[PDB]
Amino acid sequence: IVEGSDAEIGMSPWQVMLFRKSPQELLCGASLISDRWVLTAAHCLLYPPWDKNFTENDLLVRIGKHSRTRYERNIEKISMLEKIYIHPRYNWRENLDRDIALMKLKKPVAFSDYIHPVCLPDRETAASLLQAGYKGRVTGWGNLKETGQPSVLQVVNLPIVERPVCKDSTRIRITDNMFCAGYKPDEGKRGDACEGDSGGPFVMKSPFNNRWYQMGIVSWGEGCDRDGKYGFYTHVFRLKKWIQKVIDQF
Amino acid sequence: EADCGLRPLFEKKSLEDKTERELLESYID
Amino acid sequence: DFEEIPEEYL
Ligand SMILES: *[C@H]1O[C@H](CO)[C@@H](O)[C@H](O)[C@H]1NC(C)=O
Repeated sequence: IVEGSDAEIGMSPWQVMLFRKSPQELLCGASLISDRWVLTAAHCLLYPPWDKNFTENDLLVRIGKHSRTRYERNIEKISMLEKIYIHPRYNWRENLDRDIALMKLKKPVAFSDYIHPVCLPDRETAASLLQAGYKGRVTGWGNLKETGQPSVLQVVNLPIVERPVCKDSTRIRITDNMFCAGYKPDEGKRGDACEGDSGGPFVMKSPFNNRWYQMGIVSWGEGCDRDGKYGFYTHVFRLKKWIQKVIDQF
Repeated sequence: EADCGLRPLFEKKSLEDKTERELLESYID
Repeated sequence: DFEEIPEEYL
């Protein structure tokens, strides 16, 4: 997260760190959506142009974390993967369309002051909140600059951007399964996700029922916090049918 | 989870975090 | 620079 700030304790208790077993590194962000299901970006698991292809036993989910590098004894819980499910029409060849994946945990995680699931949107929520100018919140342990790393979880609030501005900011083909967020150069304020924030949640707090919903997944950008560029996010509600089917099946 | 999206250290004890009001002020409808 | 985790997590 570039130009964000330290998170408060318990501020994003659905935050998950995907952690590589060997070598022990940050792989990506993710989010807790029930006591046994974790949501992330498919590119966190599968990205053949970079030879990335991870299976269940290559990693661990760390939940309830605040510090990036420390083993937060008596606070975080570290879980094992039972199965990974990537969207079957995830488009890694082109533009990362449908950049979404689910991971089922071997055992349920216990909720705590630091560990709690976020909500997924239904149609009225998405239509209500996914509006140009409405701000969401992105969190992660990723890079602080485009070209080091944070001691603790970072947070940034960013406004959703009109579809035409998003499209005009890039040569890439934007789909209905994406949205972009960030301040325009004219707006003066700053902030973006970046390398390492991949997979983590873009959340909004409904003013109707005062619950936090995950509207987006950190998916891609060109550089980080660059003037006139925006961050691109997976549109969680557009892929909700697939999420339901996988959870209902497995 | 019928209790999703309600944080033990914030919503569940009627405490607000430092920048959530910023989101609320952007939700102009 | 990551602190080691408990061996139980493998
Ligand atoms: C690479 O990932 C797995 C091995 O982990 C392999 O079965 C798969 O066919 C490869 N790539 C694709 C596109 O999944």
